[PDB]
Amino acid sequence: TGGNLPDVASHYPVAYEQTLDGTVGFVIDEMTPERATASVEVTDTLRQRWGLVHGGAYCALAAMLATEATVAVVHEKGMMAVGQSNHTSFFRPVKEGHVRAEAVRIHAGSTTWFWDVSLRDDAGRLCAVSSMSIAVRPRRD
Amino acid sequence: GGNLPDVASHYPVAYEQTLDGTVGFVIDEMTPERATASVEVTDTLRQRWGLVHGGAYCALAAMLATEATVAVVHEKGMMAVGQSNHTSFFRPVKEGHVRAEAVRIHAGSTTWFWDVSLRDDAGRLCAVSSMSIAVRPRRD
Amino acid sequence: TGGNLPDVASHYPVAYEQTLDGTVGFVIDEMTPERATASVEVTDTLRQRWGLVHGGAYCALAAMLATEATVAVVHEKGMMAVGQSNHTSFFRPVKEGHVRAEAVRIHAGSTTWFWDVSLRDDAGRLCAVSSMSIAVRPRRD
Amino acid sequence: GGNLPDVASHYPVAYEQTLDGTVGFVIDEMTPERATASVEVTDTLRQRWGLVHGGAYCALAAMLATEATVAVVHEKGMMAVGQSNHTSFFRPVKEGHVRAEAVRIHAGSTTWFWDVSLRDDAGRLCAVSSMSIAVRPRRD
Ligand SMILES: CC(C)(COP(=O)(O)OP(=O)(O)OC[C@H]1O[C@@H](n2cnc3c(N)ncnc32)[C@H](O)[C@@H]1OP(=O)(O)O)[C@@H](O)C(=O)NCCC(=O)NCCSCC(=O)c1ccc(O)cc1
Ligand SMILES: CC(C)(COP(=O)(O)OP(=O)(O)OC[C@H]1O[C@@H](n2cnc3c(N)ncnc32)[C@H](O)[C@@H]1OP(=O)(O)O)[C@@H](O)C(=O)NCCC(=O)NCCSCC(=O)c1ccc(O)cc1
Ligand SMILES: CC(C)(COP(=O)(O)OP(=O)(O)OC[C@H]1O[C@@H](n2cnc3c(N)ncnc32)[C@H](O)[C@@H]1OP(=O)(O)O)[C@@H](O)C(=O)NCCC(=O)NCCSCC(=O)c1ccc(O)cc1
Ligand SMILES: CC(C)(COP(=O)(O)OP(=O)(O)OC[C@H]1O[C@@H](n2cnc3c(N)ncnc32)[C@H](O)[C@@H]1OP(=O)(O)O)[C@@H](O)C(=O)NCCC(=O)NCCSCC(=O)c1ccc(O)cc1
Repeated sequence: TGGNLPDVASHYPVAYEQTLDGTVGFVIDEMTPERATASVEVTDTLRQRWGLVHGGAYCALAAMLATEATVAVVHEKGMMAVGQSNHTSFFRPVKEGHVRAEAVRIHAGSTTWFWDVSLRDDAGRLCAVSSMSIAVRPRRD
Repeated sequence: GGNLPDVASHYPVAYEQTLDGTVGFVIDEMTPERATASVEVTDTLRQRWGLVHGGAYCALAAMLATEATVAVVHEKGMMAVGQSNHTSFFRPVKEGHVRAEAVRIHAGSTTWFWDVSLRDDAGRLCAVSSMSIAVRPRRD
Repeated sequence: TGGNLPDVASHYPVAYEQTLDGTVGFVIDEMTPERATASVEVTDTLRQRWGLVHGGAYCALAAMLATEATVAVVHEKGMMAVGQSNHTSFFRPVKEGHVRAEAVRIHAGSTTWFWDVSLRDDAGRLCAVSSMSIAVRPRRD
Repeated sequence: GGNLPDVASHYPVAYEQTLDGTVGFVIDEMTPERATASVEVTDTLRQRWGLVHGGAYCALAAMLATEATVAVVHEKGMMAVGQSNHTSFFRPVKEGHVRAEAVRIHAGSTTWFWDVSLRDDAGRLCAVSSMSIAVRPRRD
């Protein structure tokens, strides 16, 4: 699968290379039911005009990583998972190198899963944290 | 260039190469208390399941709120940056546009706070995103 | 009903005057399905040791007001409503007088309702805002 | 008096009369990077349905995070106050205790950020509450 997203269905409405994710280059490294990690190389496509990594990039990386780590478990159970809320706090700017994300599952309820995502730069500093609440619902189709 | 506020003579990254230029955000109106922006939905704004990406609502809110604060404080020697964002997703968007309206609710000496509503073509509320914006002295 | 909370059941596990709400003195003024208002007189019981209204008081008032405004609609439909998340931002301290809250319903989904609560002082200044997400689930008993 | 940090000679409100003294919060450990507190559940901490009040988790997180920051910055001429709190409720608590553990995750010059886990007697995670704490020069 492109970007290493979990391969859980035969076809997807939008190919990975055309999505926001494939455009900026998000890649999943490890993925388990309780923990997943992903990273992205910073290029201008991830920056805003003042030269820092965009606020939206940290949110998008957290959202994809936490939701897909959820999809990877629940999809075969006949469920979908979508992001329901995201709370992100920005501690230090990233200007270049990579952003690495580590998502840790802190609650798995029957309707809601909750993941804490830490976003670090190449020196290992904590630049942002992003909490994701993921809704889990029976598939429609 | 997106109609972002033109406050400086040079910018490190050109608008068309930024995340904002890549997905196509454009500012429509901008005043100190209220700003609006919009974007057409294309695959670049979607995730693999075909819905507008969670990141895209957050990106829009953050650019709009922060640049609407830049518009006011830059000429005063201040920089403005997003410090936190809280986004809640009520209804997905599949196609058409996403239209954002940011309303300034607090303007403190060190922090401004904006509420950003994000609506689809039918005018339905699809997400809200609160942005807290830190305002600090420019570093020379 | 004590504090003017919606009267939706014959008996409640804890009487109003013994609850956190009745202890600090929260009172509901208006209540509709899309809008509710409440207030509280500030006394030391609502303050922290440095003399300001406690952070917890703004959250508690928002949580009670948004959840009960939800209970008032859904209870007779056989549902319960509980607070699922709360995000509060504090703009200006309140030292005395009253805190008045106005909750406005911004989304009513089939599993989740979302209320924005503004908290003002007696001069009408906006001192805090508190977003409440309320989960709505079938009753257990 | 709750074991709060004793940083000043006089406090405007005595601990037993504060919201914190009224519901019974007590600090157990406090270091610059980590603090713990607990409270017994009584009706005063509950809402009318018999569950611990949403406000009670938020109150606990906010007092603990802020006072753990006071402990460090007060002697440096700074005051600390809660600037935002985000609390998510995973499982209700009906009786027993609520035990809070606050871990400092960022300590910036103007903002500190703490994550506070709130657990019941069985040690289950019932809520988490992130606290952002503004740190500013004391006003004389
Ligand atoms: C928000 C805040 C300024 C608060 O500061 P703090 O908690 O007191 O932390 P502190 O001030 O100790 O600084 C930590 C790092 O902040 C940076 N910083 C702090 N103050 C300043 C300043 N006055 N000038 C420049 N950098 C600063 C600096 O990198 C610092 O490290 P150091 O160089 O001092 O070692 C700091 O945490 C921070 O800079 N966070 C990152 C903000 C960020 O990166 N947000 C996302 C990007 S801007 C939002 C956005 O998406 C956008 C999009 C499009 C668009 O067109 C415009 C904006
Ligand atoms: C979260 C929730 C499911 C909760 O539902 P609710 O608050 O109870 O609202 P309700 O169920 O009344 O539904 C409102 C709308 O949600 C949709 N919805 C609700 N349940 C379902 C379901 N089981 N299946 C499909 N759609 C549903 C539906 O569109 C509905 O409108 P209608 O067609 O029923 O009129 C609904 O609010 C919602 O869908 N919010 C939008 C979720 C969203 O779009 N999040 C962001 C995108 S997914 C996160 C992400 O960024 C990501 C990125 C990359 C990647 O690879 C994976 C994910
Ligand atoms: C957080 C912040 C300091 C950020 O400031 P800002 O966004 O730049 O706004 P600005 O600085 O323009 O000031 C607005 C108001 O803030 C207050 N303020 C701001 N800076 C200061 C300062 N250095 N010293 C004293 N007051 C200040 C002041 O009242 C101001 O109005 P004015 O007198 O200047 O007209 C300001 O918004 C604020 O004070 N918010 C209220 C904080 C609050 O009330 N939080 C809850 C109480 S403390 C958290 C807690 O629950 C706790 C519980 C138990 C316990 O034992 C300890 C703590
Ligand atoms: C929000 C939610 C219902 C979502 O469920 P989820 O994330 O899918 O988790 P799941 O459904 O797996 O359930 C976990 C636990 O929640 C409880 N729960 C879930 N569904 C139900 C239900 N339909 N009925 C009763 N309890 C339920 C149950 O305790 C469960 O454990 P178990 O007994 O099933 O092992 C669950 O996370 C939860 O209950 N969180 C706690 C809610 C809470 O305690 N909020 C604060 C208090 S209510 C807000 C308030 O402050 C207020 C104040 C004054 C006032 O007058 C009114 C309200």
